[PDB]
Amino acid sequence: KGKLPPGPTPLPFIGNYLQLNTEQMYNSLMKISERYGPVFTIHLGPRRVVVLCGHDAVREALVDQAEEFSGRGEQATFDWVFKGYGVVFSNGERAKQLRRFSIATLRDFGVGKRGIEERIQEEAGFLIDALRGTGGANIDPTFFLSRTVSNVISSIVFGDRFDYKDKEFLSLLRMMLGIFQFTSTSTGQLYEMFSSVMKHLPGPQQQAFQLLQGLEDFIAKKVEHNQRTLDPNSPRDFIDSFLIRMQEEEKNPNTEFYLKNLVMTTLNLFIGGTETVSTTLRYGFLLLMKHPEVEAKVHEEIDRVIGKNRQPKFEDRAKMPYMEAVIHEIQRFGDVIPMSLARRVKKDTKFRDFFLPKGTEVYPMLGSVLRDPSFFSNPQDFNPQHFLNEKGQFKKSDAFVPFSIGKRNCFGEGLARMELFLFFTTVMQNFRLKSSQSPKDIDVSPKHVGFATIPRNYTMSFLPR
Ligand code: HEM
Ligand SMILES: NCc1ccc(-c2cccnc2)o1
Repeated sequence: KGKLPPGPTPLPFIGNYLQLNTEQMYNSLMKISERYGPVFTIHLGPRRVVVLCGHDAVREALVDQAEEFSGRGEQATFDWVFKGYGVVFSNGERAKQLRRFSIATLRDFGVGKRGIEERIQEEAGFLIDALRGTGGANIDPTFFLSRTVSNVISSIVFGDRFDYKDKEFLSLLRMMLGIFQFTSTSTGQLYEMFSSVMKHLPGPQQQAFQLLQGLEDFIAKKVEHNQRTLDPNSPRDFIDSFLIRMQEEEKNPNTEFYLKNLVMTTLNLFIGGTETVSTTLRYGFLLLMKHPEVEAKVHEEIDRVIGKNRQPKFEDRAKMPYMEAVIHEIQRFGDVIPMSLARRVKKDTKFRDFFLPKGTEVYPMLGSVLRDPSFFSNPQDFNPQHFLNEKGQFKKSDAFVPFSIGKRNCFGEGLARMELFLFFTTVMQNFRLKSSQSPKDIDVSPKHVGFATIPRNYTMSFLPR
């Protein structure tokens, strides 16, 4: 046809705003999908976006035409501070350069090796101590979990972990939680459409920018310190490595290795490597309390395979199919980044029967793939069986795409999975979960859903076993 995917007729500037509920972007788009198809065009304010719903559409584009869909789209709130710099929100040469270096440097500091595994085990140990410190009292787990998670990636980029009593550390975690919630509210999704006006208007978006600026200032501060103490022969962390590469590229006019890309890339890892996993853990514990039978089987498998003495190690996952199914189901049900991070066609593209002009933005609806009724029998329920065969053995699914897929997929996936398995397992090994209310009354529906899926606030107690 040579034409863009079908979709509701947009109005000047506001686009399809009148046919969308900013507080429920996902449901609005899915409803529109019922009449236009799994592949349609939507106008988020002036942003023309091609929406991909369901496993087939998403995989066909991001994997089968991986290079064509390898461009990075926008996320207005984050672009406020990033401005196209850094590894995540960058495109072309800058993205290729920063991503290759980041993956390599991450591996140099233990990611994927025994080095980081030991780091996660030790930090898991610190979480256990902290949980024991609550004396079984009812608590908000939120920051107990984010502190532990953040310390893993923090060890890599800053060279050392934060003290759990570090007030400034708590401030930063609050900033990350704040930005994740904002981008998932009605105002945050409205911002994605009308940032051209809103970035200049009073409102919640301004407070959001301040949280981001607070994070950037902290990073800039850390970089400055490392600069005034850098050992070119012995890098201490991710920042040092980049600083070294920068020195080596000082004679290259068009190098991508300069201060701003260092600050933004480090900020990317600090935020991206913290809040995502933290959120998953938080939702996970809530779901396990909502389903005692699942916790029971988890404990059964842990006691048998690992016991009550030694610390869980990453290799234990191979001998624990149920736990593997449980973590997968948590990520599937959790649907933490419901619409992924926007992609964009790098050149004129022919997708299925449509035409996508170069630069077109793309919304891979990851949540629609994680609940694709063709891949999971009861997508709306939380059931580990979704990842298990009759034999109780772990069964993979092509529809398991919480980290997205393709050329700009999450390269933090390996670390994330090691953290999820080690933290979930070490916690369940040591504690029994006690909810504030009867299971049947626990609400596992999300508090907010926009850029991310945010679970409702809750308290709980960790009872030693
Ligand atoms: C449960 C945890 C996590 C989830 C659900 C998650 C999810 C995602 C998603 C959906 C994307 C976009 C993929 C795409 O464009 O196709 C992504 C990007 C990215 N993630 Fe994660 N992530 C997680 C953890 C991590 C961790 C631990 C790190 C940091 C070490 C990290 C770093 C990144 C980076 C740097 C990108 C941008 C990649 C690029 O543009 O080339 N993520 N993540
Ligand atoms: N790891 C995926 C993910 C979710 C949100 C973000 C993020 C947000 C702000 C800056 N850099 C990365 O990254």
